[PDB]
Amino acid sequence: TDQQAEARSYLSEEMIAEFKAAFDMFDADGGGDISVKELGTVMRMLGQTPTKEELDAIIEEVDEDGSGTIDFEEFLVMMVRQMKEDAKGKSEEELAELFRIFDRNADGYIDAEELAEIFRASGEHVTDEEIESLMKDGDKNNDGRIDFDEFLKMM
Ligand SMILES: [Ca+2]
Ligand SMILES: [Ca+2]
Ligand SMILES: [Ca+2]
Ligand SMILES: [Ca+2]
Ligand SMILES: [Ca+2]
Ligand SMILES: [Ca+2]
Ligand SMILES: [Ca+2]
Repeated sequence: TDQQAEARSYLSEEMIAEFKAAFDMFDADGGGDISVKELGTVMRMLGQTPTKEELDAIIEEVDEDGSGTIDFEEFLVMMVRQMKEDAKGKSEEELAELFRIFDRNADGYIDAEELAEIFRASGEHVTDEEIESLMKDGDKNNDGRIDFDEFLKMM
């Protein structure tokens, strides 16, 4: 499908070959797709405890031809979804802790001094004017402050 072709174009040949090796390990009978039986089996062998309904939910999430099983191109979609979700999570979680730390007076906002120290502590030389412009551009609602959602969006 459309979506399977996008997922593949996102991955290197090298990643795809590593995913095919894992897929071949789920596909216990070599038949070409992962069943409910097979998915639960390796999930339980990796210390997970899914319910049958959770096994069904996972399959249906990527099950584009309605077979009730996962073929390799569907597997690759499950993998790209997981990576992008990981990545997105890691970034927000890190920027949340950066905002926390450099909001040194704990008023809930980042001002131009605090913003200038984020950049210096990061090892990037920035000018005062650079900082004040980022402040301006970043201040979307024009209250003169940078709140968290403006911070996120700015970085
Ligand atoms: Ca199989
Ligand atoms: Ca459980
Ligand atoms: Ca079902
Ligand atoms: Ca259903
Ligand atoms: Ca399928
Ligand atoms: Ca502050
Ligand atoms: Ca603002």
